Amino acid sequence: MKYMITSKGDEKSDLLRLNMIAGFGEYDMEYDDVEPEIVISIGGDGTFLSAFHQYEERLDEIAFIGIHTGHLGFYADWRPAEADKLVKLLAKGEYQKVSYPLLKTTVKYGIKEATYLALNESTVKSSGGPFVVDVVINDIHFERFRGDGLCMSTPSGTTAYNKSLGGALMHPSIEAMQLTEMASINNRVYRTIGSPLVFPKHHVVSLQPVNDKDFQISVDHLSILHRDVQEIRYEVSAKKIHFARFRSFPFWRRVHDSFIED
Amino acid sequence: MKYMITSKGDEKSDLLRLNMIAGFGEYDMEYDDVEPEIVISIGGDGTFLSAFHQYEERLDEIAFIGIHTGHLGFYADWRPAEADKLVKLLAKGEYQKVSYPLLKTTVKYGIKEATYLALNESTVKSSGGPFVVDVVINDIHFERFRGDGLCMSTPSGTTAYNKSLGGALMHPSIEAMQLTEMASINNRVYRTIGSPLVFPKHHVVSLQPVNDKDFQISVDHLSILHRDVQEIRYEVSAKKIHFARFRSFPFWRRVHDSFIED
Amino acid sequence: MKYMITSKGDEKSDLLRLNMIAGFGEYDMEYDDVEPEIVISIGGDGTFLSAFHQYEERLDEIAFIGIHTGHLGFYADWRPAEADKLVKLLAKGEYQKVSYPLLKTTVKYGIKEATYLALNESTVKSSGGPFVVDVVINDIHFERFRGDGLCMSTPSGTTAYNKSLGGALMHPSIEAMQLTEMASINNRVYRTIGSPLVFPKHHVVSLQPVNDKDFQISVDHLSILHRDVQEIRYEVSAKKIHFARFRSFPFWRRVHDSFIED
Amino acid sequence: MKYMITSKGDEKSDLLRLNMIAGFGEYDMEYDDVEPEIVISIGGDGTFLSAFHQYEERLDEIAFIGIHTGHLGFYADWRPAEADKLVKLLAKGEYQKVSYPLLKTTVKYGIKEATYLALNESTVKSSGGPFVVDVVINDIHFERFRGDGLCMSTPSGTTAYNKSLGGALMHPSIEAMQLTEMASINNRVYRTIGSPLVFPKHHVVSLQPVNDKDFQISVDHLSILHRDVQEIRYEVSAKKIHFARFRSFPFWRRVHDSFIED
Ligand SMILES: C#CCCCN(CC#Cc1nc2c(N)ncnc2n1[C@@H]1O[C@H](CNC(=O)CCCN)[C@@H](O)[C@H]1O)C[C@H]1O[C@@H](n2cnc3c(N)ncnc32)[C@H](O)[C@@H]1O
Ligand SMILES: C#CCCCN(CC#Cc1nc2c(N)ncnc2n1[C@@H]1O[C@H](CNC(=O)CCCN)[C@@H](O)[C@H]1O)C[C@H]1O[C@@H](n2cnc3c(N)ncnc32)[C@H](O)[C@@H]1O
Ligand SMILES: C#CCCCN(CC#Cc1nc2c(N)ncnc2n1[C@@H]1O[C@H](CNC(=O)CCCN)[C@@H](O)[C@H]1O)C[C@H]1O[C@@H](n2cnc3c(N)ncnc32)[C@H](O)[C@@H]1O
Ligand SMILES: C#CCCCN(CC#Cc1nc2c(N)ncnc2n1[C@@H]1O[C@H](CNC(=O)CCCN)[C@@H](O)[C@H]1O)C[C@H]1O[C@@H](n2cnc3c(N)ncnc32)[C@H](O)[C@@H]1O
Repeated sequence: MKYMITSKGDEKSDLLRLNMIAGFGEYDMEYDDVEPEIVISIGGDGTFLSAFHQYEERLDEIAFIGIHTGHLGFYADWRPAEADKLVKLLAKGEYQKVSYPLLKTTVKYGIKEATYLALNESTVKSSGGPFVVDVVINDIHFERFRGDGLCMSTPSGTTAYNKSLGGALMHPSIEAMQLTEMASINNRVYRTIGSPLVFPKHHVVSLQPVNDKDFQISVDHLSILHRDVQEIRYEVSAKKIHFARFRSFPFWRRVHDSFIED
Repeated sequence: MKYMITSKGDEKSDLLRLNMIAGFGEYDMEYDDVEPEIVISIGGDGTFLSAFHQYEERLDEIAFIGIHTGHLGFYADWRPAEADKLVKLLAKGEYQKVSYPLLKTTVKYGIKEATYLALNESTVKSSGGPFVVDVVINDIHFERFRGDGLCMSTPSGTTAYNKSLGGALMHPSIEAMQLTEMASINNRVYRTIGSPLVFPKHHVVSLQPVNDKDFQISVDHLSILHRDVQEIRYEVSAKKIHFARFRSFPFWRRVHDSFIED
Repeated sequence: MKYMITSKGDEKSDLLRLNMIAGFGEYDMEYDDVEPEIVISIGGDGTFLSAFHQYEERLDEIAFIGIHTGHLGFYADWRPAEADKLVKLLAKGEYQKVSYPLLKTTVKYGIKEATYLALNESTVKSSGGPFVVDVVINDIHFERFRGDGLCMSTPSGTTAYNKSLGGALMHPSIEAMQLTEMASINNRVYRTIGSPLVFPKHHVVSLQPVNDKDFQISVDHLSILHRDVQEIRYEVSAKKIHFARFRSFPFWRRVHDSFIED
Repeated sequence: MKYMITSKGDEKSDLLRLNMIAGFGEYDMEYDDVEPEIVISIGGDGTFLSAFHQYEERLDEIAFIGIHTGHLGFYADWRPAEADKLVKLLAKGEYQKVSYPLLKTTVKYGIKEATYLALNESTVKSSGGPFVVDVVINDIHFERFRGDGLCMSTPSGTTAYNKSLGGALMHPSIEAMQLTEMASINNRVYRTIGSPLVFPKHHVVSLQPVNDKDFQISVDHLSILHRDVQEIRYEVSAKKIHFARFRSFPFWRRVHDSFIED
């Protein structure tokens, strides 16, 4: 049906995009980047993340496909050599759709609210000075965190920043989010859990300022300075990202290919 | 209905057990340690684990309750001072039952099979020499693990051995198991994922010997030498342990009380 | 001889400072904050670090003493209740001087040089985007580091930021520096050593930009944005900080009191 | 002068050994495996460790050389293709000798003493049940360790078991030993330092039993069950292993070749 193609913007990806558009012109496929049903991302995971956020208002009407022109991007299913096969299989449809969970971040201020959706993770750090927040889980005070910051990851995000922080890798069929620490301070007077925490759907993790109320909050690639923050709330989103699958590429094989050998 | 009480066996726990039996004698409660419906464990988590394995054939007919006579045992909900309140609330029933997931371990041999159920975890180490196994996830070869051993944990087990190995803490409403490494070797020629792995229901993790076929396999407290092993299979059990709850004691508050402060 | 006293600046520390000056007025002690021989720091480790950097040009003519008015500051040897004993013992001198190693950081630019001395550590992060540096040890290319940043610690600094990053704790009689990673990326294409690295005197660790040349460099509490950086060089300083000791307080007991129990 | 050659024992190493003996027969070199001055090890690091322990009584009269017939063994300096060059350079002598520190382990019993020398590390675990020891540093009680065990490493050993336990890598010019934890238990009631600890020469680390007095103690490859143990003492040895060097192969380049790329 309606489709669009985003490109990393180097010569290789731009030309691949033009060739796929040319191939799509031989089928009942309309190029439409306002209301597409298929969104093809040609580049790396950064490119794929930008495509996700470009259309995060129509996630229920869109199936995503990634082509990796560099190395194996984690959200990519195809090499550039298979683009013609992809054009052909996509045009005839009848594919499988799989869905990964997403993370909802709510930022509340004094004398307002903003919500963000993350495919990989949302992190919080301070605006320069020391980072201290109270961690509140389903309204019970769990810990006072002192350190560099905190990272809340989706399942598919667990192989990204979460992994570098010592977090566990979670299969994306698990509707959950995972909280990892960035360089926590632990001594006689300061104490955190240390371990990563995995939360199910409907659990709410709230960060509440102790002194400083300015924070640098990242959502996937995007990092914003937020001022006069009263609370940051994390929960598994009700929204999901949908992928168009045309063949078996299991998550654990994807992990193996990216970290063990390929 | 029918109940029984296990004791750690020190004077404190034995006397508490006798007093609870005396109190139960004032209600329509029959002591029966062959087919109980309530199993009370008075002691620590070691005592509770022994009670679980004492009745792992009737897990669907039993609700467990733990009283901690030492520190806060993780599976314990009551201090000894509340035993009389527990006797009274139990006798009148109408309580809530909550269920935690369990781990199934299957051990196959050459020229046979044995299955085990774990509330905390199942671990594998070698019989002395080097430990090398191929890790196979849903029939795809994921990695060749070299090191001290491997640990597969239930959700409620994530706060136990799993935590000491760097694993994530998982809420027990998540039907999953978590695989953590014990001192993996990683250099130019040997490579493991490093990170803990969290698997959903119906995923099968199989360990297959490379050279030596003798392994020391632990299931909760119980450790056995297994010889001529062809495979060790891990999967989330279809069976669940049921707890009798009489008041709110959230898992994350339980974690806070055990590791942060109480 | 000549002495001065720095205060954290709260009422408790200011009054303690005034009382010690009054007590010192009964001995042959001159208050001189231009060329002191004893520098007393009343506050926490932040206060002590500021005193160190206030006089880092006269480190060979100064013995430092710390009084902790909050909790046990790691560089502190005295509680406020012993200030009168300290005044008396200091006035009569004949004490022991012990010396801890320091870290030298050299920052080179295009179309210039700046050097800094650290008592705790020096860290490097990027100016916002991705952090990528080549790590060069004694002129051999060791690794290309991708991640959040890097931390180079002194021995006495190993209990500070270094500890939160998984670094080892080193006794300060060892003339060394320790390099720890902040959230390194490790996959099929990107590879770091992972482990902390401990370097002896005369080894030089050089960080060289790969793309972006702007970095945020911290030295103890002080963090500066450096632009147009060609190289960051780390080596154990030839300079040392000298402490006035009046009684045994072993480093490992200091570690025990701060992290295990007191 | 006098030399001997140990072989891994496969065909490749045995034949290389015979060829080197044949080449040595053309110089003033005598084969003597009772009082050699050069000890050549042909195999892996396991082979080299056995050669070290074969002659640990004459460490001051011996310079070691390793040839790796498998991958790059860490104590190996030569590939088999350079054996003829090695024979020639060795025969004419005038080489450089470098020395690495060693670890002394003393095991005391009730109603006796045994000492062991380690090139890599010495570890302690329990005889099956729980492992609990009091850690005493220079006669001050530092911590009560509960967990799987403890590992004390030499500098050159830091790239071996120590690395897999999260320990730091230390340059061998530093006369030190490093203590790392194996799966320590840390909760409200049990507390260890967590971090690796690096000790200088003359510091003594003593492990003292709390309940069970039987331990499995490993020294490099060799693991023995020790019964009725009163104390295990660790200190940097006064003895050193000497290597014959014929060219520059820096330790950090050795680390790079083994863990980053070669
Ligand atoms: C940074 C940056 C600039 C690029 C934008 N990227 C895109 C991505 C991605 C992504 N999602 C996943 C995933 N789902 N599974 C597995 N792998 C994944 N990746 C891969 O990780 C790398 C990300 N970029 C870099 O490391 C920058 C290179 C420095 N020369 C690339 O190789 C991706 O192919 C944003 C993502 O960055 C992640 N990120 C940030 N800081 C770190 C860090 N310290 N360690 C590890 N990841 C980190 C974070 O989660 C964010 O969303
Ligand atoms: C060992 C042993 C002998 C005692 C038998 N225990 C009973 C239990 C338990 C248990 N389940 C949980 C849980 N669900 N949540 C949170 N906490 C939990 N615990 C608590 O952990 C301790 C277990 N025992 C010891 O550490 C022995 C003491 C040494 N002086 C106790 O404090 C328990 O109150 C068996 C369990 O041992 C665990 N275990 C074994 N080795 C380690 C290790 N190295 N680190 C951490 N745990 C370890 C493992 O998972 C096993 O099932
Ligand atoms: C930050 C900050 C503001 C305060 C300035 N401080 C002073 C100090 C110190 C210091 N030197 C040592 C030492 N030698 N031994 C053992 N302990 C030590 N400390 C103690 O660590 C804490 C430092 N400050 C904080 O954590 C801020 C509180 C947040 N509400 C205090 O308790 C000190 O009593 C500067 C030092 O910060 C260290 N620092 C920074 N970020 C982290 C982090 N993520 N984790 C751990 N330490 C960190 C770093 O190395 C720097 O030099
Ligand atoms: C085990 C075993 C049987 C072999 C005997 N080896 C010889 C050696 C060595 C050695 N010294 C160093 C060093 N100095 N620098 C860097 N690398 C080094 N190595 C290398 O590490 C490996 C050791 N063997 C194995 O891993 C067995 C293979 C399993 N299929 C080999 O690749 C060596 O080329 C004894 C040494 O084992 C080390 N060891 C034991 N358990 C672990 C573990 N869990 N993780 C990491 N190392 C471990 C320990 O320190 C001991 O001394």
